Amino acid sequence: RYHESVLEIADIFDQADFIQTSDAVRQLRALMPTLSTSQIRHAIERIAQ
Amino acid sequence: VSGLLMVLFKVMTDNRLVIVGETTTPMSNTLSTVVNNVLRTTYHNNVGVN
Amino acid sequence: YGAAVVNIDLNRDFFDTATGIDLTKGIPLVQDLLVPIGVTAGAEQSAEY
Amino acid sequence: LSDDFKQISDPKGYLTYSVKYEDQFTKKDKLRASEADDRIVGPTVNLFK
Amino acid sequence: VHMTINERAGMSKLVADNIIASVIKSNWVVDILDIEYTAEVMTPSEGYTQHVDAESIMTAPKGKLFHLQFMDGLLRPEPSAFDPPASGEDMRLIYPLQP
Repeated sequence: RYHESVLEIADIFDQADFIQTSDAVRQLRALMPTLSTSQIRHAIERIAQ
Repeated sequence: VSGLLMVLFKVMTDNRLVIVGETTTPMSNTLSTVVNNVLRTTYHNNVGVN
Repeated sequence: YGAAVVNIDLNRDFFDTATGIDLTKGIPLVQDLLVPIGVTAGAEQSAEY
Repeated sequence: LSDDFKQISDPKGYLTYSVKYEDQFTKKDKLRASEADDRIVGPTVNLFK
Repeated sequence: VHMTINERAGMSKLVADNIIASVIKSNWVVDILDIEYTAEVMTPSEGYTQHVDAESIMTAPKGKLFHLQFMDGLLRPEPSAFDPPASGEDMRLIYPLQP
């Protein structure tokens, strides 16, 4: 009996200075397949390209 | 007996040292969940049988 | 008059092929970013989304 | 100082499966699923066809 | 039966064909969840340019992106009163699970 859900850091910290993103990045990451480090390097080299 | 001797000899002199060969690192979504549970990131392109 | 449907798409003119994006379907799609290593990525792979 | 070892990439074992097929029930034609899985489970599937 | 197929990956051609035959003859509903697709919404005058046989939906590799088309037939005008009757029946197999 529980409810898993994203909780943005901003709802915890009152200091806006150290909070750049939100739940959206987590959701977008959830869309990504788990990547081996070489796949990460490949992504970065591709974006660089 | 001679054959067992030669087998044993060929093992006693197996000085092979494995280097990683060609190795696929498949996208996770492309695999059936039963294979994904078994696979640990990369695997050799020459998978054997099991 | 006669407009059967009016959709809201990402602007293909802005998210150009120069960004690597293709938008001919419903969704953005970028080839060769998230890929398998050691094999060519399959065509029309979902990860492209 | 020594040629102690023989570097090799895709080691072969001392044992291996050997399979006799009953030709009446076997199809000689190769089986396959999706390329992604066939690259892995493939040689197994064909052996124990 | 309301059958759910979370993953087609091991399925034989025989079984898939049998499942489709059950969909047609025994009136099964089969939700295939493994499928991912883009979905063009066609308008009646442009028809369905692309086609997907049941086999290909049942055997396409996991992780490939299907491109289904769906008619918005709301802009189909009424038939003439004197158009000949259709003795037959247009049928449909594929439907979305989500809007």
